Amino acid sequence: LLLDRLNQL
Amino acid sequence: GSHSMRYFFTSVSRPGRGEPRFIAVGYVDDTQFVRFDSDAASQRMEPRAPWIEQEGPEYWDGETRKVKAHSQTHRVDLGTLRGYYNQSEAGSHTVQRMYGCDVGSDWRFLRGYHQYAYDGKDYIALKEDLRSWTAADMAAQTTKHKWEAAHVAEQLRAYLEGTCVEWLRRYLENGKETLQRTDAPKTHMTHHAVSDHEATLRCWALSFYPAEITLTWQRDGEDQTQDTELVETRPAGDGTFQKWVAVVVPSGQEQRYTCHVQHEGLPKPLTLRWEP
Amino acid sequence: IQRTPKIQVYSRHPAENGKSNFLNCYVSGFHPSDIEVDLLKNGERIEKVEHSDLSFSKDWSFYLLYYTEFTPTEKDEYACRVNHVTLSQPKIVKWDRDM
Ligand SMILES: [Ca+2]
Ligand SMILES: [Ca+2]
Repeated sequence: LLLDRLNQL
Repeated sequence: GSHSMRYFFTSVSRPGRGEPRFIAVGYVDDTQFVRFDSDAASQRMEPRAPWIEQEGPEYWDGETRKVKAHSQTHRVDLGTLRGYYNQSEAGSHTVQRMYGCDVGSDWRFLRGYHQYAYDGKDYIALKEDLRSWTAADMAAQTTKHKWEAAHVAEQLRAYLEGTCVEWLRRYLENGKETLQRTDAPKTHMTHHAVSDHEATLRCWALSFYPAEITLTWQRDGEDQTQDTELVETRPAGDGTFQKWVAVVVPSGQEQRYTCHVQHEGLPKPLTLRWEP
Repeated sequence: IQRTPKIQVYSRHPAENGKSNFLNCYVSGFHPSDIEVDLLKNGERIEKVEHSDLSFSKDWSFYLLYYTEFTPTEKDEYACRVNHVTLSQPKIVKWDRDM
């Protein structure tokens, strides 16, 4: 299962 | 034995026209089980192993939403990085991300990872403590201060020690027939004359799984690296792997040389010699 | 960084003339990911060739498997032809059943 929301760089 | 779940993402910018090319793949150990390709027709996360096909619509819709959101994060990041490195709008650049978790023989959490690269070089990585960050340069140091302020490592640690390991255990159970089966290497030795008085002995390991393996030559019971060649482990294309190791020997002296094969599927390492 | 591809060309099963098999070209250790790979039969491009989904190693270098069905024979020559930004000309690696 993938991670959900990612934080942009 | 030990197991892992890993996701790999690549985004390549297309300055000429359009959005970046984005490819996502998911693995359990050395088995690919999902994929997404922005160039493919479905625009969905797709199955690549039979044991993931039983997952219901909520799973497929959810993984499609999340993987498309990952693609948009990478698209934004490519723009940010072009700015951080004062690069032209004219060249193509790449971002790569890998994350996942390892469990031991008892299926309990061992370690977690979340690594990012720009143009094939380390950018930022979560440390093994799942609290700290390794920033390779000053652009990544800017990202590090931003991610400390945004509780990012906390969110990643919660996923890596929680969701990641829980879903890896689910997949290992659902795919037990293959995922928990070890395929020991099928081994044999070949002989190839290189003159009328010397020959190459080649030790083969075929159709094995997982990919990790060690092949070593000995002469009269001591390790031999002179006059040897070892190819990179390679996929057979049916889910198993192959490797070989070779040594050049004086003809007539083949019995001095032994090939030693170590693999998780072998209770004891194998020893091979040339059949005269 | 620009890293040149490593190439192995080999069959899925031990080769026997006249018996169907699968021809593989495994390209690895390269960066960036854009690459052109063809499998050749007597110097000509084989049309029905598939490839794996792009992935990469710990050092960020990419790898791909290109493959097709083939039947080894005494007379036919098989090879893999690779082009990449790191190469001045396409690199051709001839298939040898012993490797
Ligand atoms: Ca000599
Ligand atoms: Ca070129």
